[PDB]
Amino acid sequence: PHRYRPGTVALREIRRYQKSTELLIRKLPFQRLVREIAQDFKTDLRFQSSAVMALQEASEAYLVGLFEDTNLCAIHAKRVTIMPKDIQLARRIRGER
Amino acid sequence: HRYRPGTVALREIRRYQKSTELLIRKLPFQRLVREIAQDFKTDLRFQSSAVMALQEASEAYLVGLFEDTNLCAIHAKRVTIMPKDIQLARRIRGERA
Amino acid sequence: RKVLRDNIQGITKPAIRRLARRGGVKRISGLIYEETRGVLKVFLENVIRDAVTYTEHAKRKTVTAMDVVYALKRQGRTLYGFGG
Amino acid sequence: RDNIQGITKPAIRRLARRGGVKRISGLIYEETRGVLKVFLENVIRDAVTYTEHAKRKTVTAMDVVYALKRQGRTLYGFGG
Amino acid sequence: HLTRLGLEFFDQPAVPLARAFLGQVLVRRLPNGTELRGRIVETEAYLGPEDEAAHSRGGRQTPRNRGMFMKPGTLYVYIIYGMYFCMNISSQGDGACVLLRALEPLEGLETMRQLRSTVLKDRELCSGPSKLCQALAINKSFDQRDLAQDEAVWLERGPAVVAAARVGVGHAGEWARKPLRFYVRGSPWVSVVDRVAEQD
Amino acid sequence: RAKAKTRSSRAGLQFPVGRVHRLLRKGNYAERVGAGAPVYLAAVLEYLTAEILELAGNAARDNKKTRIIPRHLQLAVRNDEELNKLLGRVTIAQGGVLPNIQSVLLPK
Amino acid sequence: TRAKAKTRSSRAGLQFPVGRVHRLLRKGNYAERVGAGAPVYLAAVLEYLTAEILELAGNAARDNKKTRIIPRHLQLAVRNDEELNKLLGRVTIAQGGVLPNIQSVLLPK
Amino acid sequence: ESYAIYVYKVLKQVHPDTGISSKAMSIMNSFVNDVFERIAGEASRLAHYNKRSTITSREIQTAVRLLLPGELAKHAVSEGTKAVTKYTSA
Amino acid sequence: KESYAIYVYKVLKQVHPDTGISSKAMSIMNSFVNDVFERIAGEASRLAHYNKRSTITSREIQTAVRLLLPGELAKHAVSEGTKAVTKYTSAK
DNA sequence: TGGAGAATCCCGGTGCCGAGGCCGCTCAATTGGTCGTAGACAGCTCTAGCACCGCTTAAACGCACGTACGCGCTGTCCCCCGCGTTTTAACCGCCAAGGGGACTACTCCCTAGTCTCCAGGCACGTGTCAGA
DNA sequence: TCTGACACGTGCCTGGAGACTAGGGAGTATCCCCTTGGCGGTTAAAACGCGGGGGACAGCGCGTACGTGCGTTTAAGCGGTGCTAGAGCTGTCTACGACCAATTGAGCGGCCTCGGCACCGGGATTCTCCA
Repeated sequence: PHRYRPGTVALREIRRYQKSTELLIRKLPFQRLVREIAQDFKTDLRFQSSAVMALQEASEAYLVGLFEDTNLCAIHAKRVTIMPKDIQLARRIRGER
Repeated sequence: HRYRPGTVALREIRRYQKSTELLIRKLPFQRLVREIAQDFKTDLRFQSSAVMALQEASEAYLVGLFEDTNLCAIHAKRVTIMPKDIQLARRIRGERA
Repeated sequence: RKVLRDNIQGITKPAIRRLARRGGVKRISGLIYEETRGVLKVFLENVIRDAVTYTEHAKRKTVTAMDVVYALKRQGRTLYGFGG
Repeated sequence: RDNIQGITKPAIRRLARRGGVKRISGLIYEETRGVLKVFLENVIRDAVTYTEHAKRKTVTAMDVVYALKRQGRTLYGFGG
Repeated sequence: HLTRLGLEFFDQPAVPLARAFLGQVLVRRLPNGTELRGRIVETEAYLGPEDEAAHSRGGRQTPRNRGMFMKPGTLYVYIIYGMYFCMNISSQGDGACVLLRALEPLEGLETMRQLRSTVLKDRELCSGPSKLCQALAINKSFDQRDLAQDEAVWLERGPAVVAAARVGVGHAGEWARKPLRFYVRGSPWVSVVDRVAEQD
Repeated sequence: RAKAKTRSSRAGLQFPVGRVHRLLRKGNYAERVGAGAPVYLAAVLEYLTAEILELAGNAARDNKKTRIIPRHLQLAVRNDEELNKLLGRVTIAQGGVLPNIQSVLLPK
Repeated sequence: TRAKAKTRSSRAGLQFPVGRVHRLLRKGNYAERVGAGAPVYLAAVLEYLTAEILELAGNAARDNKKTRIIPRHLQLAVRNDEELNKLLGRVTIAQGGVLPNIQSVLLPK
Repeated sequence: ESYAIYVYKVLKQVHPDTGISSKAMSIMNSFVNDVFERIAGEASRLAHYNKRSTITSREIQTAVRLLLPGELAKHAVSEGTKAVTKYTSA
Repeated sequence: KESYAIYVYKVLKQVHPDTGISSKAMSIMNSFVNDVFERIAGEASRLAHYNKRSTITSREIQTAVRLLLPGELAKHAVSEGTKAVTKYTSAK
């Protein structure tokens, strides 16, 4: 049949998901994660829809920026594959612990 | 005799991480500060404490940048720092577009 | 009502792949996903803790959008579009 | 004129030794001089703005401290 | 006419005016010329100074609560929670008063349904003190008039009684647990019910 | 009296001078607020709004869209150097990112 | 006629000037009104933070066998504690120095 | 209270055939509020440094030079001084 | 010029009695006290402006301490502030 | 190098949902006047910043040697991409319950304002003890 | 073993504390929209398996570029003198901004309408890989 070489569909996904404006994580699992994180701080807590939407937008933008820095750390080490040490280096240089 | 290449560097690392003295000479840094400030406003007086504060800030910034540069150089399986390490460490913190 | 446990697995592996595709990543290792889940959990704890603090200062039970916006502007991550 | 060459190669080597650097390239020094020039340009420009707001011809340590505080580089020990 | 009550009935203490003000039809005359014929089902009693939940606790003589201490049976509308109102009426002596809580109508429900709106079932049309204030076109201007004069609202004589605990005052103090809310047994139109206090 | 002229009308501005004066007075910034400060700040705000909106309109025209969506504002901010420097710690909601694929990832 | 002038820091059991914190809060354009317990609370928080810094700095000075707190001791005190390093991450201490840290790949085998 | 009609007026002054969406207007409202908060806080801090209890056009002018980058600062100073000169002469 | 030097003397002699201090160390501690004071006061001002309150009270300072200070530091600072406020309001 | 097949772009039609204009009103901006007071402006002091010379000596610079390290090439084998099938639960719609928040009078305590006064805190002389 | 920077004691001064009042800011006082929980069909998407290919990674040679050492230069650094811009404070006076009363008009909520754009479908045009 037909089969694409490894990396063509990845570049197509890069173009497709950099052209779009959507939120990439599914809404209900992120909402449930927000509930289970907030239940460790104060019980019987309610959330508006816009608060969960704001948390999702901020977290997705933070993860996209972290993945850009992670990709540049991978390119610096003569690699095209991102690894946990890349994320650790990016967070260490940014000052996050 | 002749020492091995690297042990005098380690001795310098050990002896320059204990002292709190200022590593750039005072008069060249003062001349650099006046040369930079000549572009902004003409005939500026400078307090001595202003030049000392600028020297402390510049030395701290360069030492933190060299720490991030060393992390980038170690990340790429090296011990010799290169300008691409400086450029990566400044781009991750946001100092370079 | 009940207790919620192990909801970090809802941040699926294709979701992390799609967020890395937007970040320009061509090839992703298999150990990336757990680190990304931990990073997201740390970030969400740091933002939701400040949002809960802003909510408890106002003596309310509901977390508004402005509480999250103030909790993000607290951390130098100002968000435009949810009021301000 | 010049005055960036006064930040000499042993000074940059000493700063790298304080940072923990074991071996340094020969192209590090010009890049470090450029980065130091950019940082000093930003802080000195903000300090001159604070000085010329106060109608003074003298840059004080207060102006440098406030210029550093604006960039997120808060410096204790000089009256901040 | 003969179907109007006088001032002789209102010379009662706090708890009998809580008890003997049941089954009397509260009829309000709004200026369209129509009647309501609404009979109340439950009341509440505030003793005044010794009652910790009353508005006149410890000899309070605020100028808002001024239509109480000149004669028994003086009507008193008081504003609550911004827009809402409540129906207090004084008893014999200073401080003692009874509050109107809930009523059921036999006719005129269409006019009260129309006037209720600024989802509209008969069970929740006037099940509440602010609900009956908003269903009777009662404003803050009714404080200056009594119960038994001229052409405004009055009461009509009609043809078991269960005492429930206080709900909405909090679990604090000493006078917040006395049974003073008397309501009719078996009625499904009661706003605040007590399934454990019905067995005496 | 005379005809009531808005301070924005005599300052040649569309942004409100009076609202900026009220927000400076009620913002607990200083004990006193001068007369020229709301005029000056309304001019600065109008200039920055015009600079973002011009590039956002150009980005909407390049996408064959009459209306301005958040993506056009993101492309306006992150393509200008000075606006991206001013808004470097700002996330625009429903804005996405710039299309940027690295050279070493593209095939040869 | 007037009673004994008892300071507010003695009423609060504190050592920082509650009156100076109140005056600095009133003139700092933070709010139109400033409550009574806010300078007491803020002076207590500042005194606790000063006490923690001086504990760790005196411990660092005693470890270096000298009886005087120098800025190197304050830098060691701040950076050797995780929470004080988190609070003072964007802070440069003058005459402060750095921690002795050599990575494992730089040390000889 | 929002800056919606003023942003729409500026948009029709700049791009007369281009509209806007509700989310974009919310973002522009947030941008105007953020820049206002930045410049007003900088001017308050500048007045607190120089022992002044007033905020004048000079305070906002040096606050704009502190906050905005180069060409943005120069042009924002240009229309700010133009607006102050037009306000004082009319 | 007013400063916090004698109070740093008092705290240091309370907790490290046979230990002196330098002048640059006092400048650093004075700048540290000023920085933390400005941080907590600005956070309390923001908390008052968000809730449409014109008064800064002990609750806003407590919430500012919870927002700014890290975990165990925040818990102990809230404990010390609550102890000081209860001792101040108890004694008249 | 040509050609098959998948993906992507272009064009035409449809419908809906929200931007955009109109209108009444009401709340906040404008106008006019008054009243203190912050700050502009001139002046004087004297502080500290700049300009310059000598010297001595630690640091910087140029050069030689060489060995450690960056870097290009090579082999391998592990891990991840691409794709197909199967299974899970996310998304949508509807509905009911119940706590939680809008919401505005009221009324009371608390905090600004002001006078007085006095003691804590700041500037300055003294010896004195830790660190080079 | 010296010496200079910090601890200690004294005098004045100014701002913080006691005390009283005014008024305004904040706490408190049922009901209805908002959020949450559940049911249920639908299907979009996650999950698992498997082949294979290509990239991470270890090994190796080599060639050169920094490290280190040493002689020579050079200008930082310290001391000292001299001088004048300019910070810093004070006094005076007046322009300017807070504050308030009356007026009025522009912005905001409510309402209604039609066009921009998302979507669907078919066909033309890249575009990627393999014999």
